[PDB]
Parts: sequence; structure tokens; C-alpha cells
Amino acid sequence: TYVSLADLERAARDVLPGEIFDFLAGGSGTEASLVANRTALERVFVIPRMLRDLTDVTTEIDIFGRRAALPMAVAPVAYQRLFHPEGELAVARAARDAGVPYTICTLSSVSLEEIAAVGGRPWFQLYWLRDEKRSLDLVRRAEDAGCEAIVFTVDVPWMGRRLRDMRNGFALPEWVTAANFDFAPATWESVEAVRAHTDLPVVLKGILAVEDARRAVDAGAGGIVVSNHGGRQLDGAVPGIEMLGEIVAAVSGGCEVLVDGGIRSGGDVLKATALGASAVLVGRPVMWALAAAGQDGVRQLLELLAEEVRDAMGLAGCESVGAARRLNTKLGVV
Amino acid sequence: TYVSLADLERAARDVLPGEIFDFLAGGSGTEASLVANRTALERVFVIPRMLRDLTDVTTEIDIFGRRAALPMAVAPVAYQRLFHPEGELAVARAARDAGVPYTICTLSSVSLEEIAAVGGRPWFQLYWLRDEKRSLDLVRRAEDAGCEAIVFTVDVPWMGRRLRDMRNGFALPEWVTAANFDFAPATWESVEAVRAHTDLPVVLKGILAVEDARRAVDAGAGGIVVSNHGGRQLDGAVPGIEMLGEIVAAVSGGCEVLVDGGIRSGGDVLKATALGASAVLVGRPVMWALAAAGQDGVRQLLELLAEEVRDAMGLAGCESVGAARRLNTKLGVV
Amino acid sequence: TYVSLADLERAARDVLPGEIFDFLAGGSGTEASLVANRTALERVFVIPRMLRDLTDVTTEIDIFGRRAALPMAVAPVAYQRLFHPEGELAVARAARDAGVPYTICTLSSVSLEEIAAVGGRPWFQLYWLRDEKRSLDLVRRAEDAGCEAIVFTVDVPWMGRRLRDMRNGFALPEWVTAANFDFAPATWESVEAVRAHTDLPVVLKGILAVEDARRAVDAGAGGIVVSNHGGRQLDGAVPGIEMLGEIVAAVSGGCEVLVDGGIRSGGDVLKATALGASAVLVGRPVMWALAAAGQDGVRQLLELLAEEVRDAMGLAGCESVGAARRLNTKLGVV
Amino acid sequence: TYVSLADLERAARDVLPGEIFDFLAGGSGTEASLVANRTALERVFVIPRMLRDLTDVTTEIDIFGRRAALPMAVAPVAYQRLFHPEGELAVARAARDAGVPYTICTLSSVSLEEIAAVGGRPWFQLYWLRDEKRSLDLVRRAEDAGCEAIVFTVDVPWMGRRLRDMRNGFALPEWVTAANFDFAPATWESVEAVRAHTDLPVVLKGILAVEDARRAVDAGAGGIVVSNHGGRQLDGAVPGIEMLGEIVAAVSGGCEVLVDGGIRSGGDVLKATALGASAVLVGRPVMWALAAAGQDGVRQLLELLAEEVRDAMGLAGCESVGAARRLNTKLGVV
Ligand SMILES: Cc1cc2nc3c(=O)[nH]c(=O)nc-3n(C[C@H](O)[C@H](O)[C@H](O)COP(=O)(O)O)c2cc1C
Ligand SMILES: Cc1cc2nc3c(=O)[nH]c(=O)nc-3n(C[C@H](O)[C@H](O)[C@H](O)COP(=O)(O)O)c2cc1C
Ligand SMILES: Cc1cc2nc3c(=O)[nH]c(=O)nc-3n(C[C@H](O)[C@H](O)[C@H](O)COP(=O)(O)O)c2cc1C
Ligand SMILES: Cc1cc2nc3c(=O)[nH]c(=O)nc-3n(C[C@H](O)[C@H](O)[C@H](O)COP(=O)(O)O)c2cc1C
Ligand SMILES: O=C(O)[C@@H](O)c1ccccc1
Ligand SMILES: O=C(O)[C@@H](O)c1ccccc1
Ligand SMILES: O=C(O)[C@@H](O)c1ccccc1
Ligand SMILES: O=C(O)[C@@H](O)c1ccccc1
Ligand SMILES: O=C(O)[C@@H](O)c1ccccc1
Ligand SMILES: O=C(O)[C@@H](O)c1ccccc1
Ligand SMILES: O=C(O)[C@@H](O)c1ccccc1
Ligand SMILES: O=C(O)[C@@H](O)c1ccccc1
Repeated sequence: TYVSLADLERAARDVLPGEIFDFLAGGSGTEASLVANRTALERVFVIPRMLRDLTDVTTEIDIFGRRAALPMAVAPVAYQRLFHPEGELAVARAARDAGVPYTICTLSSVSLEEIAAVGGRPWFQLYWLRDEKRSLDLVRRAEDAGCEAIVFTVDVPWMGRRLRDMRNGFALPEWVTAANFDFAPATWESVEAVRAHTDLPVVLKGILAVEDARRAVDAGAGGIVVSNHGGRQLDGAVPGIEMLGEIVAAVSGGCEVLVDGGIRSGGDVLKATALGASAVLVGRPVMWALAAAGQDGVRQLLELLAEEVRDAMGLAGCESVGAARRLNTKLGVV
Repeated sequence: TYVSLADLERAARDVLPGEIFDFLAGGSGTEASLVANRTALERVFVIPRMLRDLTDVTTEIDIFGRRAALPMAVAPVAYQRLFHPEGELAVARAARDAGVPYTICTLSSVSLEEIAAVGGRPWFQLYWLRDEKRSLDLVRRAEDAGCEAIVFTVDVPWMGRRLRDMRNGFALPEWVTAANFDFAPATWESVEAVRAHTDLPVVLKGILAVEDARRAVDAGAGGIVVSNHGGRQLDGAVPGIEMLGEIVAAVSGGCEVLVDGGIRSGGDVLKATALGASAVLVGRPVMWALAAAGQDGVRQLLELLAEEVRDAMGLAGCESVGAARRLNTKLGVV
Repeated sequence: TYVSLADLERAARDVLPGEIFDFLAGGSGTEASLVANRTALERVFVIPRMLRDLTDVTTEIDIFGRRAALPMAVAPVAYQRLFHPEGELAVARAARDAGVPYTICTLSSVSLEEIAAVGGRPWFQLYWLRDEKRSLDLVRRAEDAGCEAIVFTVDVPWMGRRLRDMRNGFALPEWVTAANFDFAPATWESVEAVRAHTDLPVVLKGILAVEDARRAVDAGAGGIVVSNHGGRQLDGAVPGIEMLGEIVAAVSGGCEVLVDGGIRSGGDVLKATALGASAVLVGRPVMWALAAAGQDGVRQLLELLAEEVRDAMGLAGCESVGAARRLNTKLGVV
Repeated sequence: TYVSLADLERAARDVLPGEIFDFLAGGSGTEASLVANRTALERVFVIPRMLRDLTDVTTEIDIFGRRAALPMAVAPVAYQRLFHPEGELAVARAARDAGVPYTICTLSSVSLEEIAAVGGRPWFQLYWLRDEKRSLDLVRRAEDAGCEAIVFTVDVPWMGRRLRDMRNGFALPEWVTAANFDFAPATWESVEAVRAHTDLPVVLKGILAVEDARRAVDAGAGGIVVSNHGGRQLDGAVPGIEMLGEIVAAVSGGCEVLVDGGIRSGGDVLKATALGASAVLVGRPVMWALAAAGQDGVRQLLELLAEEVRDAMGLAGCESVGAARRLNTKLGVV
């Protein structure tokens, strides 16, 4: 019995070792961006529509050539065995069963081929490596294994300053490894090398500047994720949700525009959609569910989110995600 | 001795069982909209006028063909026997004696005919039923019983997610029933079916989008209530008070424009009026009064509100509600 | 040793009976306007000027034909014997010695003639009485006694709802009386009756609407006080400080424009001046000083305020009050 | 092991006597400006750029004819022997070793010649003295000793009202003296006297009004520091960070534009740069480090700041400080 995503955070805090909970929860620096991701969503209010036909409400979208059950995917989160022994396999199985895309990480603690074998038409998140040819090898592995999109993370020339991790002296346990292995700053040249190497849609994750969104389209990206990396990279980076509307207007249908950071309910999904998002990513809550109850926990989380999305959409007069994108919003004060 | 509406909430909390107080107080989801209803009112400041003739201050209005003693009606609140054994009869009697319209609910715990027999020229709130012909039967019953307006609630295709009720496992006590009985999403077609079935003014309750207000006028509505259902429906819905001015301008006298959500004083009534409302509805405070002291409690609440409205109007230089509608406002910070 | 006005509030709270402290401190309703008076000042920041000649900084102004030592007068506060046995005489003596105008109240607890005999070129605050001819008698008494301005309070058609006083059951002690005696709502006609009866400047206290300020000038007022009566009248009335700039622009030198509400330091005086005020009134702090230490307390308060005003002006590059009125401001967040 | 500047404040509070910590931490009046310096920075969010070449990130700038390792100098802070026995020598040595300019104060507790002999191409802060000829003597001493800029503080016609110091009865210990000695308000004439006396760039510290910035350029200043003196002068003065963008636009490259007040991280440096600053000054944190651990403490602070600046710049896609100045920002809510 979980009735909100916050029930799951409480459950995860109970079971996880403190330093692992901190690795999960924390952000960089003073955690200004981490907090602002929540602030920004809480300031948005939706102007719902009434009296529309709701006889066949559907939360489905088409994205990167696949139907998804919700306008949502599981965000790339490294090292999922930190949270539960089944790690990425548990999460991927639940995502598959829920009809939600799952993003396999470069720093997965189970190999990408094993996770892809779970099924459910998975995405692959890329960190740019030592070498162009090595980078392109992970991309080719992902494609050969049936991944359907390459989510190239562009906001990590290096890892942010995670003061909780520094203070805890946090290190990976011996029993958690980067299973895809036996990194350098990405540039626009790296993006082109990836685009030239694969037929899969390339999705640039970590875009916040409007001109970078425009350039992403010009560069041949199939999508972007408007994101400050959950407040874990530049401390003081604007929340993605605050740039989303401007970015959606600037790209003017040229690529899919996803957003992440602080999505904690179906109502938040509705807000993101109303601001123009094609879909959202959800990170920490999926890990809370994994920590609390493994695969079944993630299943329950996704069922709860699905119900909340359906509920919010219908209450707002939206029989489809497209209708939700046409909702207006108004900023309030919290 | 109650000197503010907050005195009544304190009294009601003392006497009501926790789960019933929660059914009354709560909202949907995170209660963002519930809180925002209060935030929005607290941000509004009035610019009073001075030195005007106040030799005959009157708080009366004409609405739907009846004089009312205040620019206020009792909001539809389901299942009033939850709060006091006399339930709707106690509230309706006090409203009648105060010259305030009372809204009889589809989900009243005393039959609509019994409540109408109390007198006081009552309104009837409609939820759209299984069937057009059944829906229209409640409407015809209401009209035959002397109800003077049909308040069609348009923001409940289904009930919101009330997490307090879920956590409490709340259910109606055996001794409380829907006394009008021995529901489907409404659409604009439903509104037309109702309008075609009755000579009474049809008032659409739960409008927040400006274009829905315009469409309400085009559809032949006699009024609208600009409302987020007390924060009980879409969590994240904008407060009605924040949409009110824009809606008043858009309908440009084409129907009565009421507002509700968070009205807790005569000063709040003045604010609503200054933002352009024809009248307000008041929900929870009426139930606090009912719980605290039955009919006499509701009488005392309405007397207090009447005094506060008169006081606020005169201090603001308004001898009539029309003058109060011409007051200007200015947003502050709280 | 008082180094801020807040030192005096602490001292007054220690010595005064609770219900008298509440009569002094309180506002109407929820005290929204009382709090907002402070909020509004705290949001204002000054843009100081540097490198200007400060060899003869003067805080003096000319107002209503008299030099004053500061851009400040003691606000009308009824019944000063509530706070100290010497009441109005103690305050008036200290104001005289400091070169600050003192406003004698219609509801003074010492007769206006006695207070005027203290000297210091006093003002007289008028509440409109039962009768035009009686009202005009107080005005004539004030003028005969040497009062130099009539401060006609225009925001009290009746007293606001003071919930602290209601809850305390507050009443005047037997030993405090309205010493000018052995009231009706004012209108613009009342203002004209007063203007026709006296050669003294008539100052309308309690103006908040821009058009009322304009009408005050048209009506022959020599000044206005932009004021919400210290949050004691309409609860939800905008702070005077928020209307001041707009009012100053609208009257365009046609009368003196004073402001009051929440002035608690020389820096606040500077802010008021920079927003365009001719001068401020100070109410509660003067009573704190009276309660704490009688005449000497008020002297110390006025010395402290004088020092703070001089300090703030010079730090802001202003050798005169006129220069301070030409300072720019910028709203911040607190 | 310090991982943030806040670690150093905690360490300094532990070791310093309360009244000395208060002399350091405090501001004038109600400390409104002190707090606002932090508020203003916390409201700014950066819009980072992605995918840019970061193969040679450099935090260096050229200013007043010298390379500096960071866009930062140590602010003038009087009487550094209050914080550690080595006082200014410890701080100057660490600044030299870090490649950061150090501002020698008129009220240094070690003579300016001794501090200059440490090396590191130092600046000299001037307070205007009794006499033009005396003022010019300090300037000539500074120049003869190898100081490279004259930082003329223009916001201290006299010292602000420091209520912590008043309440503590704070006075310099016998063992701390103004070592440059065995003051009057500055004006634009004083600035010209200094400019005519030295070939060194004259930098006016404490400018907040846009027209004063313009006049500084017209007066021949080589730079300005946009500053409210750390909230220690006019209480209610706008934060420098809030005026910075407007000032940068108005001077349009005519002089260097520095800012100070509340810089507490490399991210704050990035924000200042993105708002257009040439460089920042840092005051209190340098003293925290000095108090906590002397020269080595200051070294550690500067190393930490250097790392944070590099980190923030790279995460924001900036290979140089010039690129950081071209970043856009967006205000949020905290
Ligand atoms: C513990 C953790 C690890 C993460 N690892 C990665 C990663 O390897 N690659 C990546 O692109 N993003 C990574 N992210 C960022 C997420 O993809 C996502 O941007 C962020 O979690 C969204 O915010 P939310 O957690 O508030 O939902 C990680 C986030 C967390 C919390
Ligand atoms: C316990 C409760 C039951 C309600 N039942 C109904 C209902 O049956 N029909 C309806 O249109 N609104 C219903 N409402 C909403 C109210 O009519 C009204 O919109 C809301 O109470 C106004 O906000 P307030 O309670 O802040 O005054 C209910 C509200 C509450 C608190
Ligand atoms: C205890 C008390 C009594 C007052 N009596 C009067 C009055 O008789 N006439 C009047 O015009 N204003 C009266 N005022 C209002 C003050 O003149 C003034 O508007 C208010 O005190 C200014 O705000 P401040 O107290 O924040 O300085 C009174 C205020 C207080 C606190
Ligand atoms: C204890 C202390 C002493 C100071 N002494 C001087 C001074 O002698 N001259 C001067 O121009 N500024 C002086 N300042 C102001 C600083 O140069 C600088 O403007 C301020 O410290 C910047 O804010 P920060 O402390 O928040 O970094 C002093 C500041 C402090 C805290
Ligand atoms: O945010 C995170 O922790 C991941 O994105 C991450 C980034 C770099 C190295 C390891 C893990
Ligand atoms: O300023 C705006 O309106 C947007 O940038 C915005 C701000 C906060 C939340 C969502 C969107
Ligand atoms: O808000 C409420 O509780 C009522 O509007 C309500 C709505 C639907 C079913 C029962 C009661
Ligand atoms: O933005 C506005 O001014 C209005 O939408 C509004 C906002 C808050 C309260 C009342 C009205
Ligand atoms: O604010 C106050 O208390 C006075 O203005 C006042 C007004 C009316 C009657 C008595 C006293
Ligand atoms: O909105 C504005 O700028 C003014 O009304 C104002 C608001 C708050 C304080 C002073 C002045
Ligand atoms: O802010 C401070 O304390 C210094 O700027 C200062 C100013 C004037 C005298 C002594 C010290
Ligand atoms: O109003 C603005 O945008 C600027 O004055 C400003 C305000 C707050 C922080 C930095 C900059």
C-alpha cells in the first residue's frame, strides 16, 4: 500500500545504508539546483479544462518509433545494485511489464546485454569515453543488443562536487562494479561521431540553453532531455522545467523534448506535459521503489504513477497526452 | 462567542472524529491546491476608498431572480449528517433565516424534497448520473420542489485522490446515506440536455479556463462558479480566485460569475467582490459551524460573516456590493 | 542605552499590562495589514549615492509653515494615559524638545488645550462628530489653542474589528477618559465644512487610492497621510508605503504627502523619503518609549531616530531631505 | 579537510572570541543588507552551455596590468591581527602563493610596507584622511612600496551603525593598532586629487548607483567595485550583485567592474561573472580561514575556491572567464 511516491522515499530511507541513501538523494555543492527542481514544479499550477469527452482516456505516447504506456521513461541511474541485489534487472523487468522505456546506463552494474535481454525495447545512455573508437563500441554493443535510442549525456565533462559523498568518504562497495567494462568531455564533434555511427535516434541529455537545444536539432538529434542532472552537476544550474517552454518553442517540433528533475507524481507529469514536454524521465523515485521492494516495488511505483497520470489528465479534461500539451499553466507562490 | 471563522474550525476539530475532520479538511494529492486557495487570497490587498456616503450600507445582492442578504451562498457539501445529526436540515434552516441561498447536494444525506421544504429559496447541485434520463429526473425533482437554480458541477468526471481518506480507510458510516437515491463524466452535451430540460438558471461549477467560461455563456449558462473544488479534485489546479478577474473580463456581463475556495472572512468576500465576483460560495466553514453547534452554530457563523462583510465594505467606502466590485486591488507578499 | 527602536518594544512589553500592550500592538482581523506594513518596508532597498558633499547634512524640513528637525511627526495615538501616567504631556514635551510636531488627538486623555500649552507648535487630529457644528467646535478649539494643522482622519467611519481587544474584553480603565469631552462617518462634504471653517492646513489621514489623493488636492487639502491606520482599520488594506510613489506622482506637488505604518528606524524614514514622502508619522514606537520611561523615554527614542536618520541620509549621499527624495529604490525579497 | 567555505565559518566561530566573531560577521542596523547579499546570489541560476571544448580550461584573468590566477582578489578587511597573530602577513603570503591579488588596508594592523614586502603584486585600499596632503601620502607610500592599484573606498563618509559592536561594547584590543599611523568624507574632488597624484589605476569601491558608475568612468577610474560594503554601511542598501548587470551595461567596457558581498563558493564567482563582473572580492571567508588555521588556512581556502571555480566553469561549458561572462542567468525562488 503506497498511495504517493513519498511513501516510497520513506521506505527506502529505512532500508538503505546512510551513505548509499546519500549517494542517491544528494546533489552537488549546496544542493541549490536539487531543491530548485522541486521548487519550480511546485510553483506551476495547471488551468484544467472541463466537460470534454473522456470515454477513452489514454496515457500512451509514440516516441522513437515505439508506443509507450505513459509519457515517461526510467532515467539513467548508475550502479543500481547499490540499491537492491537484482539491480538493473529488477528495474528493467518492471519497466518492461509496465510498458515504460528503461534507460540502460554506461555505468550499469549488470552488463547492458543482460539488461537488454529482459526485453521491453530499452534505451542506452552513453558517457563519452577515453577514445572515439571505444565510445562507438558501447554504442554498437547497445544497438546490437536491441537498444532503441542512444541517450548521450552531455552535462558531465566530469562529475560534480557531491559534498555528501565527500563527507561520507563514499566509494563503491567491492560487490558493485561497472559491468560494461573489463572518460573525456564530450563536444559537438562527439555528437556527430555518434550520429554517423548509428541509425538509432540520438537524444542529448542535459541541455538547458535554448541555443543548445536549437543546435541539437541542427546536429541531427532525435531528442533532447532538458535537465540539470537532478541537481548533481552544476550547483546553481537552472531547473530543466524552467527552460522547457522556451526550448519547446525554439525547436518547434524539430525533435522530441523530454524533461527531468523532481518529477514526484502524475500531477508533475501533467505539469511537464502542459509546459510542452514529449515525456519525462524519473530517477530517484524508481530507486526508492527498487530499494524498498525490488522488482515488485518498481512495479507498484509504476502502477501508482500510471494511475496518477490518468487521474490528473482526466481531471484536467485531457483524453490524450497531446491534449495535455495544449493545457495552459500559471505560476503561483509556495 | 466566535469572533472569527477560525474559532469555528478549532471548535469543529475538538468534536469531530479524526477521519471525519479529515474528509472535511482534506484535498487531493499533496494538497497543493487546497493551500494555494488560501495563499491566493492572502496575497490580495484591497485599495479602499474614503469619504463616501455610508448612511445606508447594504450587503444585499440580486441573483437568479432572488434577493440575497449577502453576496454569498452555502456551497454544496455532500453528506452533512457526517458532521451533525440534523445535517442538511440544520444548515438549510440557518441559511434560510440569514437570507443566504443554500445549495442542496445530489449526495445529500437528507432528501432534497425535505431540505427544500425548509424554505429559503434553495439551489440544487447536480452530479451527472448513469443516464441522461435519470440525471434529468433529479433536475425535475429539484425544480418541482422549488429549487431556484441548478448548480451543475463540471469538475468531477470522477472523484479526486483524497490521500487522507485512503490512509484513514475512510468510508461512510452505516447511518449516513445518499438520501436522494434508493455517475458518468459530464460534457457540453450534458449541459445542453440540462438547459433544455429546465427553465431554471444553470450554473456551471468548477470552471477555471477562460475559454470554458466563455463557452459557458455561449451554452446558455446563467452563471459559473470559478472553482478548483476546494482543492479536492485536480491537485495543482489553479485557485479560482487567480482566474476570476480574467474570467469576469472575458464573459463581460454575460452570466453571473461566482467564486469559491478558501473564503474565511468578510474581508475575503470583499476581496472576491473587488476581483469581480457576483458572489462567493463558502464550504468548510459552514460545516465547522454545523459540527460545533448545529443550527445555532451555522446561524452564528452567518451572523459573524454578515458583520464582517458589512464592516469590510464600509471601511472600504462601499455602500453596496456593486461599489465593492469597482474597488481596485494590489498583490502583496505573505 | 537603546540602540534600536526594537529595544523600546521589548522594554514596553515588560512593563505594560498584557491587554494594554495588545490594544497598542494589535490590528484588525487577521492582522494582515499590520504585518504587511512591515513586509512592504523590508522589501524596499535604497540605491545610495556616493562622493557627495556632506559638510552640512541637515535632516530638517519645512512643513505647514514650520521648520521641523526631522521629516517626522508623532502620529495621533488615542488615550496616551493608558501607557504612562503623564500620557500626552510627556510625549508632547519630548516632541517639542526634539523639534518634532506632535499630533494631539480628538480622543486625547489630557485636554487639547493642556497639551497645546506645552508648546512646540502641535497639530490636531479630528474625528468627525455627531454634528457638523460640534466637529467644527473641536477644530475652533484646536486653532484657538495654537494648533498649526488639522489632521482629519478619514479612514474611520467606525472602528475596525480588533480581535485582541474583543478576546481580552478590553475597556478603558476608569482612570482614562476622553478629556476633550464632557461620531459619524466623514464625507467629502465634511472635509469642505472643515476647510471653510479654518485657515489652518487640512491634512487628510488614511488616503490609499490614487484618485482619493487627487481629490484631496482638488478639495483644498494642504496634505495627506497615505496610511492604512497601522493595520487597525480595514484588514487587507494595502500598506501606505506601497501606494506612496503612485500617489506622489499623481498629486504632482499639489499637497504635502506623508506616509505612516511600520516606520521603525531612520533607514525606514529614508526609504519613505526615497519613495517620495514629505515626512512620516511614527505611532507605536513613541508609545513604547512612553511606556518604558515616560518623557525621558520619548526623548531617547527621538534622539535615536534623529541619529539614525542623519546616519542613513549621509551614508546614502544626501545632505538634505530633498536629496533623499531623489534617491532611487529597488524591491528585493525577504 | 574543508570541502566548502561554510566549513571554514564553523571552524572560525569555534576559535574566535564572540565579540571578534561579531565584529567580523556583523552588519549595520538590522543586517538587512548583509542578509540580502546572500539572498540575491541564491536567487540567481545559471544557464550552462554544453559540448564546448574544455581541453584547456583556465580561470586566469588580466586585470590592472597583471595576470591573476582567478577572477578574484582578497577584499580589504581592516585589522587582521584581530583574527590571527600573523594577521595581514599570513593572508598576503597565501594570496601571493595562490596568484590572487591582496588588498592592503589603510587600517591594516601590520604596516603597508611590510605587507607589500611579502610580494605578490598587492593593491592598496584608501580611506580619505583629515587632509588632502596626508591622504596623498598614504597613496604615495603604497605606490613606492609596489602596490599596483588604489582601491579608494567611497561608501564610508563615516562608519555604519554596527549594533553587535555597540551591544558588545567592542573596542580594539591593546595589541591591535592601525599600523600605518603614528578621516573625512570623500567627494569627487578627492577622487580627482588621487587620480592626479598617481599613475596607478584608481578603483572606486562601494558604487551602487548606475550614474555613479558612469561618473566613475568619466572621472578616470580604472575600475569600480559594485558593493554595499558587506552590509556594514547603509542598512537597506541594495546588494551589489543586483546592480551589477545594469552597471556593466552602462559603463560599456570603460572600466573594470568588480563586485563583492556574499561570495561563498566558486559557483557564486561564476554567477558574478555571468552577470558581467570582471572579478569578485571575497572578505569574510578569507578571515574565517585566517582565524581557523592562519596562513595554511587561507591557502586551503584559496585552493578550495580555485577548484570550485574551475569546476563550475567547466560544468557550465566555459573554457575561460570571458566565456563565463557570456553566460545567461535566470532568477528563481528560494
Ligand atoms: C544516483 C543517481 C545516479 C545517476 N546516474 C546517471 C548516469 O549514469 N547517467 C545520466 O545521464 N544521469 C544519471 N543520473 C541523472 C538522472 O538520469 C536524472 O537526470 C535525474 O535522476 C532526474 O532527477 P530525479 O532523480 O529528480 O527524477 C543519476 C541520478 C542519480 C540520482
Ligand atoms: C466535505 C466536502 C464535500 C463536498 N461535496 C461537494 C459536492 O457534493 N458537490 C460539489 O459541487 N462540491 C462539493 N464540495 C466543494 C464545495 O462546494 C466548494 O467548492 C468548496 O468547499 C469551497 O472551498 P471552501 O471549503 O474552502 O469554502 C465539497 C467540499 C467539501 C469540503
Ligand atoms: C493605540 C493606537 C491608537 C491610535 N489612535 C489613533 C487616533 O485616535 N486617530 C488616528 O488618526 N490614528 C490613530 N492611530 C493610528 C496612528 O496614527 C498611525 O496611523 C499608526 O500608528 C501608524 O503606524 P505605526 O504605529 O506602525 O507607526 C492609532 C494607532 C495606535 C497604535
Ligand atoms: C571585518 C571587516 C572589515 C572590513 N574593513 C574594510 C576596510 O577597511 N575597507 C574597505 O573598503 N572595506 C572593508 N570591509 C568590506 C570588505 O572589503 C568587503 O566589501 C566585504 O567584506 C565583502 O563582503 P563579504 O565579506 O561578504 O565577502 C570590511 C569587511 C569586514 C567584514
Ligand atoms: O550522477 C551520477 O552519479 C552519475 O551521472 C555519474 C556520473 C559520473 C560518474 C559516475 C556516476
Ligand atoms: O519563468 C517562467 O515562467 C518559466 O521559466 C517557469 C518558471 C518556473 C516554473 C516553470 C516555468
Ligand atoms: O468533494 C467531495 O467530497 C464531493 O464533491 C464528492 C464528489 C464525488 C463523490 C462524493 C463526494
Ligand atoms: O496574477 C494575478 O494578478 C491574478 O491572477 C491573481 C493572483 C493571485 C491572487 C489573485 C489574483
Ligand atoms: O486606532 C485606534 O484605536 C483609534 O484610531 C481609535 C479609533 C476609534 C475609536 C477609538 C480609537
Ligand atoms: O509595487 C511597487 O513597486 C510599489 O507599490 C511598492 C511595493 C512594495 C514596497 C514599496 C513599494
Ligand atoms: O567595515 C569596516 O569595519 C571597515 O570598513 C572600517 C570602516 C571604518 C573604520 C574602521 C573599519
Ligand atoms: O532584478 C534583477 O534581475 C537583478 O537586479 C538581480 C536581482 C537579483 C539577483 C541578481 C540580479
